[PDB]
Amino acid sequence: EVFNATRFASVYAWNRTRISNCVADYSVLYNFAPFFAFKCYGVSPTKLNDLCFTNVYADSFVIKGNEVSQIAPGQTGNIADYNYKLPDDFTGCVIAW
Amino acid sequence: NDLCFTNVYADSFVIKGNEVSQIAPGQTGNIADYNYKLPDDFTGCVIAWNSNKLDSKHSGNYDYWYRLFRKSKLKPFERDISTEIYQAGNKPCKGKGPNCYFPLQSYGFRPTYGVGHQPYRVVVLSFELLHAPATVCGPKKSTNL
Amino acid sequence: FKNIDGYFKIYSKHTPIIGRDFPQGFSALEPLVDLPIGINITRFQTLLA
Ligand SMILES: *[C@@H]1O[C@H](CO)[C@@H](O)[C@H](O)[C@H]1NC(C)=O
Ligand SMILES: *[C@@H]1O[C@H](CO)[C@@H](O)[C@H](O)[C@H]1NC(C)=O
Ligand SMILES: *[C@@H]1O[C@H](CO)[C@@H](O)[C@H](O)[C@H]1NC(C)=O
Repeated sequence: EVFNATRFASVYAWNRTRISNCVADYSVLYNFAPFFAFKCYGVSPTKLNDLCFTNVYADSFVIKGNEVSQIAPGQTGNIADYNYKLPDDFTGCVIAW
Repeated sequence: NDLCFTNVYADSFVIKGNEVSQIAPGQTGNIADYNYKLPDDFTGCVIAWNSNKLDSKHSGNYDYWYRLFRKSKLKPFERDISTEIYQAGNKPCKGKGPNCYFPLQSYGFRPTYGVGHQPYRVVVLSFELLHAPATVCGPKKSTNL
Repeated sequence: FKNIDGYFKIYSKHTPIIGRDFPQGFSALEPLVDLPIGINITRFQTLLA
C-alpha cells in the first residue's frame, strides 16, 4: 500500500507512513519496483530479513533524476536544504524507481 | 619497542568515520563482512588518522571504492577484488539497473562533510608473536653471553 | 605444502629409497623454506622437463 499508491505526494509535503505490527518481507518491495537506486547506509541490503526493527517510517515522494542522488545523508541542494533533509545518522534505505 | 616479531603486515586503506569504529576484531557491517575482516585472535595495532587534505578537493573527488554486495562473508585477511553484478531473484542478469546491481559503489569524498563522513586514513599493523626467528626489533645491547 | 595464514610452508626429505615408490618405512620431513605469501590458493599443477 506504500508502493502500489497512485498519488505519491511531492517532496515539499512528503507523506510519512508509520509501519508497525507486521513482518517486513523485502521481496514484496523487490518485485514491485524495477529499482535504480537502492542504496543503504545503516544496514546491508542483503541483510534486511534477519533484523527486528522497533518502527519503520516510509517517506514517499516523486522527485527528479539528479535529486535522487541529492537525497542522501550529509548532502546539499535546493531539496536537501529546503524540501527534505536526511539526517547524518540515518539508519535505513532509500528506493528510487 | 622491546619485542621481537617474526613478520609484520601493514594494511593501509581510507575509510569513513563510523568505519573506524567498525574496524575491530569480528565486528559487523558491510566493511567488516564484505570489504575487510580481521581475524578474531588478532595480535596487532590499528592506526587511524584524519585525512581531509589528501582525499578532498573542490568539485569533489570520487576516486575511492568499497563493496556492499558480496555472495558471502569475507574470510580474515582475504582480498575479493572483482566486478561481478550481484544476483537478485533468479535472473542470470549481467548489467546495471534493476535487480542487477554493481557490487562496489563510490566512496566519494569532499572537503566539507561531517566528522563521521570525513576521509579517515586507516592503516592496520599485524604482528606475529610466535616462536620463530624474528625480524623486527627496537633498541638493543649486545652484552657478551 | 600448506597455506595456513599465508606463510607458505614447504617440507621435504630425500631418499633414493627402496626405489619401490611410496614406501612403508617411517620417514619424517625437514622443512626447507617458510615464506609469507598471504594469497589465495585453490588449484595446483606440476611442471616437467
Ligand atoms: C499492485 O498490486 C497488483 C495486484 O497484486 C499487482 O499486480 C501490481 O504489480 C502492484 N503494483 C505495484 C506498483 O505494487
Ligand atoms: C500520502 O499523501 C499523499 C498526499 O497527496 C497521498 O496522495 C498519498 O496517497 C498518501 N499515501 C498513503 C496514505 O499511503
Ligand atoms: C579463493 O578462490 C576460490 C576460487 O574463487 C574461492 O572458492 C575461495 O573461497 C577463495 N578463498 C580465499 C581464501 O580467498
